[PDB]
Amino acid sequence: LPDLKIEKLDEGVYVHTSFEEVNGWGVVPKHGLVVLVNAEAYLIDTPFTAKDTEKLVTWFVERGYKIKGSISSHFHSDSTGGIEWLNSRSIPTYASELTNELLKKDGKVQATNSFSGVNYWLVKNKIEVFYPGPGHTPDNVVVWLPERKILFGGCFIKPYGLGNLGDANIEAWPKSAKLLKSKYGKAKLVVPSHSEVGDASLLKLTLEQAVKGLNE
Ligand SMILES: O=C(O)/C(=N\C(=O)[C@@H](CS)CCc1ccccc1)c1ccc(Cn2cnnn2)s1
Ligand SMILES: [Zn+2]
Ligand SMILES: [Zn+2]
Repeated sequence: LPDLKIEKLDEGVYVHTSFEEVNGWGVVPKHGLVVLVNAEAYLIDTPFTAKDTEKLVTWFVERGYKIKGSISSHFHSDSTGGIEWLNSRSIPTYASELTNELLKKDGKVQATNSFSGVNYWLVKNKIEVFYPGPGHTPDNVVVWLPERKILFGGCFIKPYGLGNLGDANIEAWPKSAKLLKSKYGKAKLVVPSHSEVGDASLLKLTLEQAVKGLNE
């Protein structure tokens, strides 16, 4: 329904939000971020379509920022929908080796650059990628911004419900959420993909929801 919106969240950090009607769920927002590092912009999750990705990129370009790259938190289209367009514009794209393999298995275009491991610095000491383990999907990773203490949790952060479990790993999620909460209790802001920004308590709520889902 509403168009893509881009609003400031904190210094050098913007939240981009698109909306989608999802069968069985109603209107659902999709939040991603744009992080600025000295005159350059990094996309944390791409929008869902090539046209929303062009819009997002153009909004920062028109303000003098060069798009240095994008990182997708997991393989579903709401995080990677923009990789094809970014690659066509020769803008560096990034995703974990697991994410690219899922994209490949899925007949989707892959990120141009990959990484693996528990932690990976997209930008040394400024934009870190952390893999807590399987949860919402097998490959989901989060993005941490040290200065502002902002954690982009993506589709892993599910404080009020787990959402679509089609590619989830219900067995592993609680372990994954425990590790994530231990790691980022220091977060001032946690930005979920599908719900409002919150504080570190969202890590606890996600652990609870995951625990709850393993039972039933
Ligand atoms: O599981 C999910 O993360 C998500 N579903 C999807 O399949 C999503 C990819 S992860 C595709 C739909 C989509 C695409 C663009 C923008 C918003 C939603 C959600 C469905 C409904 C949600 C709301 N909420 C979560 N737990 N209870 N309800 S989140
Ligand atoms: Zn997903
Ligand atoms: Zn999602």
